[PDB]
Parts: sequence; C-alpha cells; structure tokens
Amino acid sequence: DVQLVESGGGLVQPGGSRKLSCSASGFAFSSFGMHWVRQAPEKGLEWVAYISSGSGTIYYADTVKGRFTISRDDPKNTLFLQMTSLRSEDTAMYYCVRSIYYYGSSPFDFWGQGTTLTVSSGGSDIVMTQATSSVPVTPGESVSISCRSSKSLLHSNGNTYLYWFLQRPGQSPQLLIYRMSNLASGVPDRFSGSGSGTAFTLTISRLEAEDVGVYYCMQHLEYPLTFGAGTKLEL
Amino acid sequence: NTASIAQARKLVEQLKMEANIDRIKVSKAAADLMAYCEAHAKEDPLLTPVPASENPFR
Amino acid sequence: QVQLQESGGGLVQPGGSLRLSCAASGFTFSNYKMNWVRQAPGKGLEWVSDISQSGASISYTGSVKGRFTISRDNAKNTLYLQMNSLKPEDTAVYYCARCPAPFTRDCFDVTSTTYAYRGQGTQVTVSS
Amino acid sequence: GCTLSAEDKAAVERSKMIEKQLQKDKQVYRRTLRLLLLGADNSGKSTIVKQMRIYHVTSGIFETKFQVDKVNFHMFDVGAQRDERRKWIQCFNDVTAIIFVVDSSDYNRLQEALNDFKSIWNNRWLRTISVILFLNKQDLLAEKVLAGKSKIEDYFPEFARYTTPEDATPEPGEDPRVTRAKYFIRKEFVDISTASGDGRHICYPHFTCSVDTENARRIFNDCKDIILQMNLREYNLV
Amino acid sequence: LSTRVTLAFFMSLVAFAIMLGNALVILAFVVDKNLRHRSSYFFLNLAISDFFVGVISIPLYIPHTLFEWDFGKEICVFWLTTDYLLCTASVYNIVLISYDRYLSVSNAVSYRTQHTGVLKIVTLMVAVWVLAFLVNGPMILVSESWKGSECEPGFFSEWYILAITSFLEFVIPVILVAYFNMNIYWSLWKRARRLAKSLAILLGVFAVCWAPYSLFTIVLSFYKSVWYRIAFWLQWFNSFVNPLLYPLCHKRFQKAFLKIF
Amino acid sequence: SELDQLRQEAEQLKNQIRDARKACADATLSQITNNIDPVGRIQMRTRRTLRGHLAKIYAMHWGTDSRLLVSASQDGKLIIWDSYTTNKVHAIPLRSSWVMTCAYAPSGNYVACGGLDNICSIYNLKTREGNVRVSRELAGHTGYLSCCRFLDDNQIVTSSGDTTCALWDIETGQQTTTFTGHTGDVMSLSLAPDTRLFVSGACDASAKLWDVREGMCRQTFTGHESDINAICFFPNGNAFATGSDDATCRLFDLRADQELMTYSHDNIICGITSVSFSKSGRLLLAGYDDFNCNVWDALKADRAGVLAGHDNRVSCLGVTDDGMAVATGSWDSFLKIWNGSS
Ligand SMILES: CC(C)CCC[C@@H](C)[C@H]1CC[C@H]2[C@@H]3CC=C4C[C@@H](O)CC[C@]4(C)[C@H]3CC[C@]12C
Ligand SMILES: NCCc1c[nH]cn1
Repeated sequence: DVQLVESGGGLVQPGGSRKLSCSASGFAFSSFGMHWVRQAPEKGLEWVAYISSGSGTIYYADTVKGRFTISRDDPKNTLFLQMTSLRSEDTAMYYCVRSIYYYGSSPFDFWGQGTTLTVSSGGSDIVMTQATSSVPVTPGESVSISCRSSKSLLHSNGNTYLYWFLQRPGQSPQLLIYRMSNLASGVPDRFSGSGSGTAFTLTISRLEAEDVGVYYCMQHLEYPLTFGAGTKLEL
Repeated sequence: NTASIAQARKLVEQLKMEANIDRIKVSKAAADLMAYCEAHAKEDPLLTPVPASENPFR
Repeated sequence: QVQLQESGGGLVQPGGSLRLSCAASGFTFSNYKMNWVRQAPGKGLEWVSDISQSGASISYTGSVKGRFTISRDNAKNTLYLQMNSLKPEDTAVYYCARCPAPFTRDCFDVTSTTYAYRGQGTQVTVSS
Repeated sequence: GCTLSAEDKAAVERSKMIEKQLQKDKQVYRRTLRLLLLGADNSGKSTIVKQMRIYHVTSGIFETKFQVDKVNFHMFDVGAQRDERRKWIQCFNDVTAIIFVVDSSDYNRLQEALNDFKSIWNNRWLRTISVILFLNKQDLLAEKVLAGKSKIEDYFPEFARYTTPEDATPEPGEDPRVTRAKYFIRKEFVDISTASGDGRHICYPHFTCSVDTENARRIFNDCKDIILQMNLREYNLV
Repeated sequence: LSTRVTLAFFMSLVAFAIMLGNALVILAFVVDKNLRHRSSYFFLNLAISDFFVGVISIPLYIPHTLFEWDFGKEICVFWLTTDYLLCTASVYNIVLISYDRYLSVSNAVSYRTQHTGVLKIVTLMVAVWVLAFLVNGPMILVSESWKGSECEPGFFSEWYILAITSFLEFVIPVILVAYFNMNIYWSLWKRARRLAKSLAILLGVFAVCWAPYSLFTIVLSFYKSVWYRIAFWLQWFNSFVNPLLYPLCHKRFQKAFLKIF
Repeated sequence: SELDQLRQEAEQLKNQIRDARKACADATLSQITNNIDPVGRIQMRTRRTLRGHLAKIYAMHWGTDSRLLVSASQDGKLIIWDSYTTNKVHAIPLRSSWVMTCAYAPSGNYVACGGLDNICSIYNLKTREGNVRVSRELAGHTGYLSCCRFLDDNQIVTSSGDTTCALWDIETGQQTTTFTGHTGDVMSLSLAPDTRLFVSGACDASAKLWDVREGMCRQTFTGHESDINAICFFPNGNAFATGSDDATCRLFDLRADQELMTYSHDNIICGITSVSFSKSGRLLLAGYDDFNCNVWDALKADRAGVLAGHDNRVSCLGVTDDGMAVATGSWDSFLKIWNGSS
C-alpha cells in the first residue's frame, strides 16, 4: 500500500556531510508536503524541516538552519535531506512524514520507517509540558493523558491545532487525533480527545495490551513545531 | 396492434390505482402550510437576516 | 391536461372534399404555433402543414400546396384543415400537433414517434 | 498572510496550484476547435466520419479527433439517444460549427431535411452557430436524374418553372439537368439560410460524393471563414 | 482681459473632457474582469497615456501663456520631457493597436486559438514606452546646453535634428498605420460596406492632428504665429479624440459601459 | 372495439379524478392567506464570486454542511469549492466533457455526475492515496442523464433522457428498482425530507410521485402547459413546486391532490431553469432564462426581489441546509453566492 522507505544513514565524522533519500511508493507524491522528524536516543521528537507541494515554501528549525537543505524529486518520488558540517547533537533516527492540507485534511497521517545516524565522539516558540511521564495501569481501565501549551492554540477560525501521536516500541509514531477533536482513519473509538484553548485531555476508555507505549503532543499553530516530552504508558 | 392495447390496459390500471386515494380539503392544506411557514419564521436567515457579526459570508 | 381532440374525416371519393377540426384545451391557444402532421400506412409521421400564432405565416409541404388550406380560430380555440380534391394516395391518419414552447419561431420533435402534445388523430380514407 | 493559520496558507497554496493547472487546461481547451455532426439515418454521416477519422488520425456520444494543417478538430456525433432533440441539443450552443449531412438523392425525405435545417437555424440557442452543409451522394442524385423515372416536380411543384441562373459556373462536363437539380436543391436550403440569418451566422453549401478526400479541407476553410467573421465582428469592423 | 479668461476656460474644458474620457476608460477596464485580453491592455495603455498628458501638459501650460507666470529651467525641462514622452507613447500605442487589428484580420484562425499571452503583453507595453522615451528624452537632455526667449527644447535651430526626430514619430508610424489599414481593407474587399470609411477616417484624424505641427516646425527651422498655436492645439486634440474611436469600438468596453451606465 | 372501450374507460377515470379534485376544492390558497403581512422587499447582495470554470456551468450542489460546494462545467470539470474562503479543494477532470448533473453525497465521502453519455460516475473523495478516483460507473440508461440524487453511501436515484428513473446499488452497479412511468424526458427529481417518496418532473407537463421502496407511482399532477425543467420539495415534505418552459411556477400539494398557486407575470416570457425553497419555505427562488432570478412570496404569489445580473442564462440554484446563503450558477463561467443584509 503506502510505503515510505528511508536510506542514507550511517556513521560519519564530525564536520562531514551526509544525504538521506526517502522514497515514497503507493500514493500521489506530488500532492503531499513532506517533513523530516528527528528522534534522539533520549526521549522526545523534534521537527527538522518541511517542504511544501511543488517546493513552494521551505521551513527549517532554528537549530539546523544554515546547515540542512531539504529538496524533493517528484518524477523520481524521492525526498532529499542534505546536511553539511554535522555536530554531536545530530545523532538520531530520522522519520519521513507526509502531510496534505485542505479544508478537511488530516496532516501527519503516515510516517516513514526511519534511518539511524551516529556521529563519532526561542521567543517564537510554544512549549509543551506533560508532567505525568509514566502512568502504570492494568488494562481494562480508563486512562487520561494531559497536555498543556504556553500559548492558546485556538485560532479565529474556531480550529484548535493539536495533534496526538502514539509510538509503540519498535515502530514509528502513528497519528491518532488531529485538531484536538477528530479521529484518524483506522483508529478505534476508544481514543477520545477534548480540551480548552490551553489544556487538552486524551482518554482511552478501555485499555488493551496494544496501547502500551509513548504518547506525544504536537501543535500546528505557528510553523516552528514543538512536540511534547512524551508520556509513557505501561502495564 | 397488441402493444397499444397492452399500454392502454396498463394506463387504465394506473388510473384506477390513482383514483382511489383519499384527499383532504384545500382549506386544511392551506392552513397547514401557513402554520408551518409562520412557525419557522425566525429560523430563516433569508428573512430578516442575521447581523453581519454572525454572518458566515461577508 | 393539454388535450387536442380531432374530428372529421371518413370515406371520400377521389376529387372530394373534407374538413378536419382540432379542439384544444389546457393551454392558451393564441400563444403557440400549430401544425398538421400525417401518418400513411407503412410510413413514418410526415409534416403536412403549419400555421403561426396569429395566422400571418402559413406553410405547406408542397405536395398539398394548392389543395389544402389551414386556419386557426383563437377565439374558439380551434384548428381547421380544409382538404380539397383528395388524391387516392392521401389515405392516412392526421394529427393536430402543438409546438413545444410558446413565443418561439422554431418547433422541435413535432413529428417524433411519441409526442406529449399531439392529438389522437383522425382517419382519412380515399377510395374509388 | 495576515490572520492566517499555518494550515490555511498551505490550503491557499494548494488552491493556487490547482488554478495554475486550470490555466494550462484552459490553454489546451482553447487550442482545439469543436464541431457538431448531424444527420439522419440515410444521411451517410458514418462514411464521412470514418473517412475523416481513419485518414487524419451503447455510449451516448462519439468523439472523433483529426488534425489538418496543424489545426486540431474535435467532432462530436450523437448516438444511442432518443428521437427528441429539443432538450440535449442546447448543450451544443458553443461549438464552432454544425456539420449537417443531407441525402440529396432522396426526394421523399428531403422535406424532413428542410424542416430539420429550419428548426436548427432558427433555434433560440443555436442562433449564432454557422452550419456547414454537406449534400452527400451526388453520384446517386445524378444517376436518378439521368434515369428520368422519378420527377422532382411531383414533390416540389415549383421545380417545373425553375430555370438555372445565368453565370452560375456549371461544372464543365456535367449534364444541364443534373446541374439544374443540384442548384435547385442548394437553393431550397439557402432560402432558409438567408431567411432570418441577418449576418449573425451563415451557411456553407457543399456537394459531397460517395468517396471524396477533400472534405477535411472544406471543413478547414469553412472554419477559417467562420473565425475570420467572428474576429471582424469583435472589432466592430462589420 | 475677457479673451484671456475665455481661452483659459476653454483649455480647462478640454482638459476636463480628457480627464473624463480617460478616467471612464480606465474605470471600465478596472471594474470588469472580462476585459483581460491583449486588446484591452493596449486600450488601457492608450488611455493611461492620454490621462497622463491631460494631467500634466495643459494645467502647467495655463500659467506659461496669457499669464505673467515664469517657469524655471528644471520645471520647463520636465514639462517638455513629459509632453514629448506622452505624445510618442500615445502614437506608439495607436500603432500597436493597428498592428493587433491587422494580425487578427489576416491571421484569424491562429489569432483565436493559437494565441496565448501573459507577461508578454506587458513586455510590449513597456517597450513602446521605452522607445517613446528614447525618441526624445536623451535628445532634449543633451539639448539643455544648446540654449530665455521661450521654453522650447532648444534644438529647433538644427533642421536635420528636427527632421530625424519627426521621422521616428510621424513618417514611419503613419506609413505603418496606412499599410495595416490598407491590407485589412484589401483583404476584406477581396473576400466598401462602411469599413472603408472607418479605416480611412482612423488614419485621417491621426494625420490631420499630427502633420501640421511636425511640418510647420521643420519649415520654420529651415528658414510665434497664430497658425503655430493652431497646429499645437491640433496636435493636442488627438488625445481628446482617441478615447472616442479606439476603446469605444471594440464591443467589449461597450458592454462594460452599457452595464455601468 | 376493445381499443375504443379502453380509451372511453380512461376518459371516464380521468373525469372521475377531476370531479373528485373539484369536490375537494373548498377554497383557494390565495383566499386563505390574504390577511398575513407581506414580506416586503428582499434585497440580497453578492458576497462571493467563484471563478475557474472554462465553460458553462450545468449543475451544482451544496454539501450537508453549509460550507463546501461542488460544481460541474461542460469543459469537463468538477470543482469543489470552500465557499467561505473561495478556495478550491478538488478539481476532478471527467472522461466525458458533456456533463448535465452533479451530486454531493450526504456523508461527504462521494460525488456523482452524469451527462450525454448514459453513464453515472461516482467518485470517491476520501482515499488513502490522496487523489480522487472513479469509484463506480453505473450504466444501463438509454439516454442522457438529467439528474441524480444520493440516498446513502450505497444508493442513488437517477433520471435519464428516456421515460424511466432508476434506483441503483453502488456496491453492485445494478438498478435495484426501475420506475418507467413517464412519457417524455425526465428533467429533475427531488428527495423528500424522509427518503421514502420522491417526485419527478418530465417533458409531458406532468409530475409523478413515486414510492422508493415499492417502485410504483402514487400520484400524478398535471397543471402546467409545457415541459417541466425543475422541481423542489417543500421543507415540511407535504408540497412541492415546479418550473416549466412557460413563464410559470406552479405549487402542488400532496394530501390534496390538486394545485395550490401560480406564480407568473405579464413581463416574464422566458422559461424557468431551476427552483428552490428557503429554510422556512416562505420564499421560493426561481432562476430564469433572462439572466435573472426572482424571489416569490410562496404564500401570496408576490415578487419580493430580484437577483439581477449574471451575464448569461441562469442554470442552477441552491440553498444551504442552514438557509444562510443562496448559490447561483449560470451559463456564464461564474458561480455567485448571495446573502441578505441586516
Ligand atoms: C509613467 C510611469 C509612471 C509608468 C509607465 C508604465 C505604465 C504606463 C504601464 C506599463 C506597464 C503597465 C502594467 C502592465 C500590466 C498590468 C496589469 C495588471 O497587473 C494591473 C495594471 C498593470 C500592472 C499595468 C499598470 C500600468 C503599467 C505599469
Ligand atoms: N506637444 C508636442 C510634442 C511633440 C512631439 N514632436 C513634436 N512635438
């Protein structure tokens, strides 16, 4: 079906150059904007770079700005990320994400497998606080997860831009709830979401053995995108 | 031809089926329509429209 | 509700005369162009005469010109066709057709196989 | 960009890309010239469409694409519909021309052809569309005239008093009776053409044989004249 | 003097008429989005040139004549530059419209279908203005040195320079317009129905307005008068005339005028 | 003769039906609604103009939500608009350029369209591949399709150029039911608020009320004089309105078989292309061939306003389910949203 396969990772010397190719198969590549998402060995996801459909607009994180370049080959169905002058903070796993934007769209629906890379040897930001990092609970009971944003995420359109992601061990995150109310395709009705402009709450009515893993908050108000710390739910 | 005879028979059966229904007076139908129109008068933004503050189109 | 009823027409010797009448109901007779069409045995529907709204414009098929005369009475909502000196080949069923739309200079589908605004027809038989 | 969310600017960008694709489609659409083919069961439009399809290369419509002098033509032929044209013909109110095929050698149904031409010419929505008239089957008409068994005066009583006009340039080697009959048949249609045309739209009478290879050139020249007249009317020149 | 007041009122009236006509044409172009064709752009360019000359020339011309008002060297130079550039731009827009009509008449099938244009119409619109400037601007800017009897370009002393200047704006444009109109008329007559009258008066008005000044100045240089003023006014009245003929006879601006008015 | 006997029996039945209808004619609708206050002047102004169609617009349909819209143009395009921001959400090219109808699924997951080709194409909007595909192609009609309306995600009623209408099955592609009662071309149909009955207007100046489940005709209404080009069901589901080639809109009632009121004027001589009702049903909006639209006070037959100026013949007209705005498309390449002013 839909496949995003990344390649180009490896061990590099500090200050060197590297390139990642993300091949997309099984969907209309040209109609989807693309993102790179970096996950360090330490807990937490970080948005890296974004390129629109047709490469109209390109956005970079304030850390990788000036050293990372993201491009796309639509006829070859590939997304390139080239980095020069690496450091010791760029050792992480890279995920290739796709996002389509229209009125009722569902951004961040599919994530790539991801490739690992190791290296030898703030005013316009919105913070996310997930105080409950670990919640132990026997399955079959309700579970509540809380997220908080320093800025109100409710725009003049009435749309609140908040996204919930699930990362079960060994697999890339998958989108559960987008825009704080809607449910992603193929997601059971156990997951529900609500909240005010600042505080948000996700509920799992009946826990199962499948839902063990980390839960990540995200915003889409201002394009510097900040993920939450990540709440780990385990038996 | 027999096709015309069959079509005429079908038309006769259709007319017989249609002629046996029950009809209420026109006064009752007029009163019902007027009552419905009056009842939903406040929920028709094409009559005495909503202010521009809550108008989706501006 | 649009109804056109045709009367007149029977056995007629060659060289005889006939007058077909078409009474109209359900519509304003003055707003529509009217036509006379015919169906011969083993033949398709054939346009044979046409008269405009006020009777100012009148047209014939050419094989009946000088023998057939069309007229319309808007006061009584009637369409008359006077047929003079009938030929032996004139045996056919005559239909009084109404043009589909009002205040139009064109008429479509008048001679179609089925037509909602056409009469039942009258049989005109010429024999000797 | 003012008071627009991060997910609204991307939607606007998608709309702009859609608009640019629409512009490309508009250019392609304006490149091609559309025509509407019309004829009866005995008209013979199948032969014309086949000869202009193969040489120049259940469903409710048929499409034929050809190209002459690097100009692209798209001919539409109605099939598998009913016999009432008063409802679906209003779709073809923007075509460049109406090709109308008439069987000249069929005197009995010639009045039907005249009535169809009259109804098409005076239509409310087809009152600005030019008609390219193909009087097909000239060989059969010439053979019927030479045979002499059937007389045109029986169906049209005014043919007996009709004499061919002087300086009409008859084709050298054609019988005078055949030329007279052909000119009378074309006269019968140009009367309807000029009765209420008023110059908004005009008709192009043409004679076609059973196997003629010049039909594409005739259509191209008629379309060139149609576009020239349209452009002249645009600038208020005529 | 009463005569001076009447003359000033007459120039004010003609300036206001130019204002009204060109403002109406530009408003018609702006309001309706249907007028996005190349011919609409050409008519807009002509209207812009006429509106600008009506704005700049006559109001600043009022104090120069029949009034005890003086203009400095910079002001006079700017007035002459604007006047000459706008006049040449109007002439070149007229030639462009005539060429477009010729192309439409003689290449109708390709004019309708095989003719797509964007950011290329603006190329021609910029090019005509650039050529109109290059005809006189650098010339008069150099001529500042050769000259206070009267605010004039100062090159009227040289006859050959005047002949060169009048060659690039009156001989070639009139020849081109006559050639285009003659070709259109010949093609339409071969294929006298009031077309000849219009195609003749279109060139006749332009020639009648532009020839007298361009010839009187040359014959005065080779060897002021009332007839000089008459020729100057005849040249100016072409800007008045232009909105009535070209944009009001395209059948597209007429629809906008009928809808708005 | 058997033929003459059958014709006489048919005439007798028609006379009996007319006599019963006349017996039920107690008082006219105009007489009863004469002391109610008139609406007055209904001035509606254009809020949005949507451009992007390269040819004439033949159809349009709002979504169940009052924001998204779909339109069909004979250049071969089906464009989905976000009316609030005038944005284009989708632009689906069609296999056949001649498209005469367009539908929007009540769930928002599908669209449908048909035309001169005797085929109804259903397109899926929500795909995991990010592009709109052709979900289904229903064939079997022997004429141009005039109208189509969605029942569920798996059912649709279509009316074609032949005298028949059909209820299909999208999953299997076969006509579940065929109605085949009319005489001329069926040009429009309207679904009741509860989808058990639906009306169809045709070119024999007659309207028919069919039961969807049983596939048979219930009542036939004949008040017009020419072909009927549009039909719209009353909001309460107990009446409807019809517009015809003659300059007349007729309001028919269901429980009382006969006709209620007539909307016509001396100055109007063109035909009606579309009709619609407001949310309350008091106003009836009708688009005409003279490039205009009229608003009739449906309870008094008084014109209360004109939507004027579209540069070409008005083709389609619709009202949002919320009743906030009226969308109008014409043979011009543009679609205009109109709304009132406080
Ligand atoms: C005399 C000085 C001030 C200006 C000289 C150039 C003037 C006459 C012309 C040349 C090209 C013209 C532009 C060309 C194209 C367009 C189309 C549309 O986008 C609005 C107007 C606009 C942008 C025109 C404005 C006027 C314009 C700028
Ligand atoms: N206003 C006169 C401009 C000009 C051009 N050439 C000569 N004179």
